[PDB]
Amino acid sequence: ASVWVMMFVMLLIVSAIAVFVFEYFSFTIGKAIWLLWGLVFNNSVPVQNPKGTTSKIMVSVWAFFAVIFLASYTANLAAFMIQEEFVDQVTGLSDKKFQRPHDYSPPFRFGTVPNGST
Amino acid sequence: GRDEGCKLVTIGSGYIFATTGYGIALQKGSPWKRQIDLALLQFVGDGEMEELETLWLTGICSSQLDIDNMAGVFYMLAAAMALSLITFIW
Amino acid sequence: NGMIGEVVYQRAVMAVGSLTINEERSEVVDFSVPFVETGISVMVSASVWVMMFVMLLIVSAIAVFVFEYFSFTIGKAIWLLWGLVFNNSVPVQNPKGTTSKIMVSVWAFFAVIFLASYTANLAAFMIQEEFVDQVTGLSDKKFQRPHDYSPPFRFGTVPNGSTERNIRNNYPYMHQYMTRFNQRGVEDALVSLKTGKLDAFIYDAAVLNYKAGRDEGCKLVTIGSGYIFATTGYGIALQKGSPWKRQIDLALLQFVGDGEM
Amino acid sequence: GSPRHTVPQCCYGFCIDLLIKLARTMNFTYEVHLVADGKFGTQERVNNSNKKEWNGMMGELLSGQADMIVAPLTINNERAQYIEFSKPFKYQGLTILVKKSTLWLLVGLSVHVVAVMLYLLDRFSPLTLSSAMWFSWGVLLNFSARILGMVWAGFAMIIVASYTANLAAFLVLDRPEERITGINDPRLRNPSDKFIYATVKQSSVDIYFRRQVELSTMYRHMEKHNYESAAEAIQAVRDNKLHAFIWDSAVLEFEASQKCDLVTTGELFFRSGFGIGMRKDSPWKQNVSLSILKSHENGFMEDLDKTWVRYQETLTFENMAGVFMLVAGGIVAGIFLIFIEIAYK
Ligand SMILES: *[C@@H]1O[C@H](CO)[C@@H](O[C@@H]2O[C@H](CO)[C@@H](O)[C@H](O)[C@H]2NC(C)=O)[C@H](O)[C@H]1NC(C)=O
Ligand SMILES: *[C@@H]1O[C@H](CO)[C@@H](O[C@@H]2O[C@H](CO)[C@@H](O)[C@H](O)[C@H]2NC(C)=O)[C@H](O)[C@H]1NC(C)=O
Ligand SMILES: *[C@@H]1O[C@H](CO)[C@@H](O[C@@H]2O[C@H](CO)[C@@H](O)[C@H](O)[C@H]2NC(C)=O)[C@H](O)[C@H]1NC(C)=O
Ligand SMILES: *[C@@H]1O[C@H](CO)[C@@H](O[C@@H]2O[C@H](CO)[C@@H](O)[C@H](O)[C@H]2NC(C)=O)[C@H](O)[C@H]1NC(C)=O
Ligand SMILES: *[C@@H]1O[C@H](CO)[C@@H](O)[C@H](O)[C@H]1NC(C)=O
Ligand SMILES: *[C@@H]1O[C@H](CO)[C@@H](O)[C@H](O)[C@H]1NC(C)=O
Repeated sequence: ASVWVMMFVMLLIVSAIAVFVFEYFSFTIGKAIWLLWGLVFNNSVPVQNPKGTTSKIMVSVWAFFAVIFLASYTANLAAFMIQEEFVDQVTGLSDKKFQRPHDYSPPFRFGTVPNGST
Repeated sequence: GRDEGCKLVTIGSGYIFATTGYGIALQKGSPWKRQIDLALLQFVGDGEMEELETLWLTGICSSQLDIDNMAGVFYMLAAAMALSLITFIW
Repeated sequence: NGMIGEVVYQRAVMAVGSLTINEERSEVVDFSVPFVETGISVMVSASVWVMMFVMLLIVSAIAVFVFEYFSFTIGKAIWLLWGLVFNNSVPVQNPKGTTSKIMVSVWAFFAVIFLASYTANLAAFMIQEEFVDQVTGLSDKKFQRPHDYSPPFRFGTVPNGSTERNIRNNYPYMHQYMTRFNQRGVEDALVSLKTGKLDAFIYDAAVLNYKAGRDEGCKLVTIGSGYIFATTGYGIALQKGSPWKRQIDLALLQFVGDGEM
Repeated sequence: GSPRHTVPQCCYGFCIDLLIKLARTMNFTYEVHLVADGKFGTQERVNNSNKKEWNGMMGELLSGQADMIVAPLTINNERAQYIEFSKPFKYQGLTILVKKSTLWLLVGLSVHVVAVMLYLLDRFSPLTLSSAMWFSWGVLLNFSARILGMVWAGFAMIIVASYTANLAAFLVLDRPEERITGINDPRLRNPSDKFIYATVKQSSVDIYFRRQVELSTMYRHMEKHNYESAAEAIQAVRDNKLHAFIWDSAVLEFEASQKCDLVTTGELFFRSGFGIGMRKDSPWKQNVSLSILKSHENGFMEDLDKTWVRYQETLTFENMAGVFMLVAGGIVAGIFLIFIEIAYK
């Protein structure tokens, strides 16, 4: 729950540099977020041809983060794919289903063997 | 453990349940009560009961679903529609 | 000598312990039928791109038809046919063509699913675990001369063993090779293989399997399953004329046919 | 079929040349023939007087009509209770013969709605429709409306990333259960009418399982599918009438070298030995077993391996070929749609 916050702070740190890099040497001053988060995903979108050399170094070091982010997310998908869940709606004898089947919408049914000690 | 396909799924391992045992019923005043109970603990305390349970049990046992992910996409696009409405009312 | 003379001179009765069986041992006594398969061994340490390239010329002729429809995209079209496979995104040309921006929505998706299939190919190669063998067995070309190959290697057997007599009945020159390659201790030869004071070693395979299952690291690996080898068994030696042999053999056939073995 | 006439024909192979080597070793002539039926030999109660009798090769040997059974004899206890044996030569185990989207449509239905509504919100914000559509074609597949499109392009990577992940998952982990993994399969302990496992009718494998007092299920299940010869079983598993068969390892390895679809299993159980069926105390026992061990010690076993045993006989074309067929079929329709613009322009 704390990944997107520090990624947002890093996005601001990256976007603050290309303002002054273009200021030292015509539409991507405050619009660097639209280029930056759009090229996180590498969506082949025509945005802007970068001219600042330090901005090109920053794009080069940001694209490796973009590679390893999708690598780690495919790793997260594979790790969740390993996790085959076995969940049950009923927890035990104290179930809310064991009060009245009219409480829930499908009318269900359960019984035992006849003449049982159960 | 012998179910074809393992479709029916048990619930827990007897946690909110009776969780009792199976003894041997004898008449009141039987002299065999001590000796049979000695034989039981001899049959358990050597893995022989575990060998029989290994003989008579089988401890064995697939599709795509992203409905939580699609619900998150459908909620974030509604949030984006609200953000577009913020610009629309301006 | 050994366990043989105690049975031949009849001071003992039978050899219940493990024993390799050959012809001259069977000359003096009567072995039982074996029960375990214990051999000997040596312990050691195209048209995919073509169907894309054919249709590449078709898509280039389609781009020529785009130029005929409505101004220098020829080698840039070769760049586009590369990028519709790889998606490298080099800033060269902005596509202004009506038709040229239509089939890219099929070719780039083909590149995406080809990249996914290549990741699947690498995962399947990750599933594949390879194991190679330099020596196949007794029919090795290394067994001709160690000077024929560039390293002069070394290998021996147990001293005063039946394997020595078996190799002397197989190759007398190999006895002359092993004469400078003798050893004393089995675990000493194991330490010589671990540290590097020995290259190969010929020994009974099942004991090497028992030691390899408890091997610290599983570094020393056997070769095959006795395919180019003697592949003998282990029986029980009894005296000639002993009446117990039939009953012991029936006991063996009972002890094998129940899974208790 | 036809048991009427006994015909003299030619025989060769493994044990034929083995006995030729024996005749090179030992001084004897031969009388080579075959058995009248397709059974190894089982001791069964005959119809009258409640008496056990043998059949197969064993009943004909015990009748005195034969002298020596040179055959892959499954040596066990009950066969040894009556006659004397030689020491075995063929040492092998046992094996089992086997034979070897909608959500994307939902994304495709949503992406054109997104591509329409982004331009229909562009007309309020101060061939532009086709420009917006052709810009949106490269979003899913590679100023507030740009802020919406960067979010949609953010989803465009995560959708195809999940698609790549579960297409890899569909082929790496969940391998279909084409194997049985030997005797310890729980689906054969209490089977159904689908997993057809069987063996040769009245064979010693059935006797070995009859000694097994804990597999009464498999004994009374194979009785509907006990077949006479293994050549019947090859065609029956070729026609997908069988599903599992119980036989020796190296024979099925040679048949796997014959037919590539014939696949064995992983486990190797009942590592037994096969010898020559013999009579009682005979002058053809001592010399003959010495000749057997002489055949064991020399390289004649490797020669026999060179006769029949040693001799034998992703590529990315599985799922993308059916997609590429639709890709190649769409080219003609895409070219035909250009003629509509030819008639338009
Ligand atoms: C419990 O077992 C008894 C005996 O099987 C059943 O009780 C009677 O069974 C006879 C069998 O002919 C029937 O004719 C009666 O109608 C049954 N009477 C009752 C008590 O219903 C009984 O059905 C079994 N079932 C229970 C109560 O678990
Ligand atoms: C292996 O065999 C040789 C046979 O020479 C052993 O050397 C000695 O040989 C003499 C004469 O035969 C014997 O009297 C001795 O008993 C042998 N040496 C001993 C044990 O003192 C040789 O020692 C044997 N041992 C090994 C494994 O090398
Ligand atoms: C097994 O094969 C031989 C093949 O020659 C059979 O011998 C004769 O075959 C011819 C040609 O097919 C038939 O017309 C004859 O009827 C066969 N002879 C007889 C009298 O049967 C041979 O007999 C076959 N075995 C049997 C018993 O059918
Ligand atoms: C192999 O069989 C032959 C007989 O067929 C055995 O040799 C005979 O030995 C007895 C003395 O014990 C004598 O009758 C002759 O010396 C031999 N007779 C013939 C005709 O060979 C021999 O013992 C058997 N095996 C070996 C080689 O020991
Ligand atoms: C085999 O025995 C016969 C007996 O007459 C003899 O003539 C023949 O030479 C023998 N062959 C050999 C050398 O084994
Ligand atoms: C009765 O005789 C036939 C012919 O020998 C034999 O095949 C059959 O097994 C016998 N019946 C039984 C059940 O013993």
